[PDB]
Amino acid sequence: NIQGITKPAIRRLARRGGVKRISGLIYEETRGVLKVFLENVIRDAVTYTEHAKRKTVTAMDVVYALKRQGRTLYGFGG
Amino acid sequence: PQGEMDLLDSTRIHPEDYSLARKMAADALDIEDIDDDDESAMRNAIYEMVFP
Amino acid sequence: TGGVMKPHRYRPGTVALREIRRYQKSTELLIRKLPFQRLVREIAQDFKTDLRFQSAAIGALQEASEAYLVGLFEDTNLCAIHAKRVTIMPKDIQLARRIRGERA
Amino acid sequence: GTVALREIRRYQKSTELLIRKLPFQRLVREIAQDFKTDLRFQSAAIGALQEASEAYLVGLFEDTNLCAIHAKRVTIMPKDIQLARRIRGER
Amino acid sequence: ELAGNAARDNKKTRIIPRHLQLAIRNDEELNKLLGRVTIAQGGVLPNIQAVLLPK
Amino acid sequence: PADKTEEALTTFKTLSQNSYQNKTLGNAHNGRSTADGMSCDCEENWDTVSGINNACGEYSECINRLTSIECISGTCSCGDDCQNQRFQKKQYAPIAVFETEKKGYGVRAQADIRQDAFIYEYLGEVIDESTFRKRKENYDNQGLEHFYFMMLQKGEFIDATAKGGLGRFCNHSCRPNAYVDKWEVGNKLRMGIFAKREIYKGEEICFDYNVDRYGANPQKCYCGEDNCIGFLGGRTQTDSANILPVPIAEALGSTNAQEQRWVRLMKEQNKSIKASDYSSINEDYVNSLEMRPIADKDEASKVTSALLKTQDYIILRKLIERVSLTKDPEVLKEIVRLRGYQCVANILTMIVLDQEQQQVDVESFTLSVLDMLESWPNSSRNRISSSQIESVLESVKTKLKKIQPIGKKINSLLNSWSKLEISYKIPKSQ
Ligand SMILES: Nc1ncnc2c1ncn2[C@@H]1O[C@H](CSCC[C@H](N)C(=O)O)[C@@H](O)[C@H]1O
Ligand SMILES: [Zn+2]
Ligand SMILES: [Zn+2]
Ligand SMILES: [Zn+2]
Repeated sequence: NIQGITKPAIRRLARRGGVKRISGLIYEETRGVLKVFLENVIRDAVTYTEHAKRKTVTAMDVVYALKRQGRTLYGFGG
Repeated sequence: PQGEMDLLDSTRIHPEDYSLARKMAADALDIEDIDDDDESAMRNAIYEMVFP
Repeated sequence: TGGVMKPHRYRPGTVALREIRRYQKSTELLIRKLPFQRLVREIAQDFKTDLRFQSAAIGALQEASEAYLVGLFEDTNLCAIHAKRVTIMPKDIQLARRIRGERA
Repeated sequence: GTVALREIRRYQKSTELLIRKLPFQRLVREIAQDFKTDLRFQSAAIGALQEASEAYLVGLFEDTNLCAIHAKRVTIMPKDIQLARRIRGER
Repeated sequence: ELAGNAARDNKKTRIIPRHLQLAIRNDEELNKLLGRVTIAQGGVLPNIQAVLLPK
Repeated sequence: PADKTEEALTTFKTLSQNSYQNKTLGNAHNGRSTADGMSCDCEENWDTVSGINNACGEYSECINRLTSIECISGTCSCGDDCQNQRFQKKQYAPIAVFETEKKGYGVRAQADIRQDAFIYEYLGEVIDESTFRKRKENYDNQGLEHFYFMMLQKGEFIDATAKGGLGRFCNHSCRPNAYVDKWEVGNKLRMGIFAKREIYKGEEICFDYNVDRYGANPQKCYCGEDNCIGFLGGRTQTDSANILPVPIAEALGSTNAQEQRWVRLMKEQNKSIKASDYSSINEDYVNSLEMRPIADKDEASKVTSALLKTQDYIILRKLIERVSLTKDPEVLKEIVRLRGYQCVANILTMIVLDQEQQQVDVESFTLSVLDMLESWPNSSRNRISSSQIESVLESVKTKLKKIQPIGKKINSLLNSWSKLEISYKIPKSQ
């Protein structure tokens, strides 16, 4: 379901960054880099959860993993 | 059709008659580019005859 | 003679600059919630199943992913502007990731 | 053009420091003077500063070369310097 | 303080994350300190390049 | 020509502003009130001598001006009376009305007008689609020979029949000097008329209508422009749609672009190309066509259909040349499955047995058609047996026995084909 990140949505995301024109081949590249980033953060959150002896990933594990990667997130109980 | 598994392994035909069964299947489908020594085309023909 | 005169179309970029201002003024999530949730579940399935994902965890993941993508597109826009182009290409994405250190 | 590649081949195989020692020492002392006076300096601290500054400048020149290559040029320009610094996050 | 002021230019009595993001990113030293943090529901400052505009 | 400004004005109820059938129609963003109205960051530039706020000028960097949005006083940082309030301040260009030779009343510039300058706001009643249909039917019953409707947006039109402004008198030009544009003023939408170029005094002001007839009959255009299409209509074209039938054209490798290019290069430059009819083949187009090798089986099927359909010598020559360029074995196997030999037999017969051409050119054709027959992969005379093309080859080597290269090539071809067989092939019940 990587195709679920649809073309208008990624167009909107590029548009927030101030981009005027979009190449036709860029969408697969953005899907790939988003997959890589999500893979890394999800992996770290999952092993945090496995160390915590839990079966449900909470928001704290996600914020912890992100802050450990230098991508500190405010607003979710950090 | 070129895979490790074989269609005729689910039948009573002995492995010594597999090329005989594939020649029957290829000749039944009116193929004419077929040559006896080409096992790949035989396997394709029998695969398309049994699982079109 | 009951025909209608048409208003024609806008120039390429005018509606682009409009929607640039509109999306830079507003703050809602731009990725649909359910496909993102399915994607997160698909990625998480590969390590260990039966893993429940709180709604707040999915929301935090979505916010972080949107922030990362917006920052990457800002850097890629700087790269494209530097090369005297207005269209971003995958080579600018790869270069931005290279200089950022994300790609080895 | 040939000697440019010769210089690249010679310097990329060598490991000694390329910044001259005494001007760099005077530069470090001149910068440190305006934070506190009568400051002493260990020699190893000056050597550590020299090594770190050389490594940082080498990395910056490599990223700048990538930026110059991007714009279909072979000569690096100051706009490449501030592009690399801006993307890397320095202000 | 800076967030309340930024809300005050927007004629609002509610401080929202948008005003906090505006207050953080519009001040040089605060942006330097909070460089590597992402404010949830904060958005992005309006910035359009000069040569990006048509002629 | 004598001025007709007051006479034109008396024909309708003059409006200073657009009227609305209801408050919902004509609203910007489909009525979604953008409470955060787009405020330009321009600083107010007051000239102390004239007391005029020069902000948001033509050469200023006002974002709203670039995006075709007007500043609203009390909401923008530019302050009141900025230079981007052209619609609201109603600062129209000076214009006059004069009687034309065939178009009736028309608008002319009373002064020299700069490029991109706002000329005049198109005025009328804002109406819905049903009201538009009712008014259109009533006017068609009245026999009115003039358009007075413009599309503000989807489902929302502006009528200039009974009430409006001078802009309703602007006439269509196929090479116009002015153009209509859509702008946003506050939470509303306006339609303005702007100068496309530099216009001098006395010149008529015209814009492209781009008429959506909605099934109405065409009306002839008497604008006098050299590039006139002759009729009022949002669309127009020439013979650049088809010269040959689609499967036959695509068989030759030609597409919509290649069929466009030939007609655009000659018909627009005073050389005759007939009306669309595939009963007569234009040999010059087929000769001038570009040829590329075939690597798609559907294109091979189209080639086989063209062989079965087209009787022209030149089309068959160029298809055979394209086959000569073609060297993909799978496409050739597909042609064999389609029995290309059967078609090539008739192609031979029509040219070298029936004689509609010259012996030298037919000899060149035969040398150009024996080569791929020699080159194609063959494994069994069962392929040939579906065509018996060997019989045709014997007949043509016997007829052109004096041309010994053709005879020797057909000798080599039949020698190669005669080596074939089918090893052992199991007989089938009959
Ligand atoms: N170039 C042209 N030649 C002939 N008729 C034209 C024309 N341009 C516009 N018209 C006619 O003018 C109509 C638009 S209303 C224009 C004003 C009106 N014809 C008048 O003189 O009072 C169109 O429906 C069309 O029928
Ligand atoms: Zn302005
Ligand atoms: Zn203004
Ligand atoms: Zn015309």
